[PDB]
Amino acid sequence: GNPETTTGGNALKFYASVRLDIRRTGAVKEGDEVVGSETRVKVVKNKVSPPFRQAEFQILYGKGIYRTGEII
DNA sequence: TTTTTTTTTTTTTTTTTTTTTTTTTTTTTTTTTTTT
Repeated sequence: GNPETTTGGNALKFYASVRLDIRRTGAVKEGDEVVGSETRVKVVKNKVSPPFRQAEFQILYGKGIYRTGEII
């Protein structure tokens, strides 16, 4: 299976109406220096719509999440 | 024959019903082969 396991007991995954799984895949670079990181959010549970609808996006330091980058 | 008159005091306990929680990695090992 998957060795990784969250902390804080397992009384929270029953009540949690929706659980995300955020991971950092790559880093965005302006030539040589890094400005942001490539995040990959995966919905591992959901009580309001089908689960496992993993969605990827890029977040820039200071400027926040890159809404425009993913809209295009 | 007539002719009623006045209450007094507490004694005793009886029985338990129910579980609720995980949490943490740890470690490298060993070369092979001259070619003209």
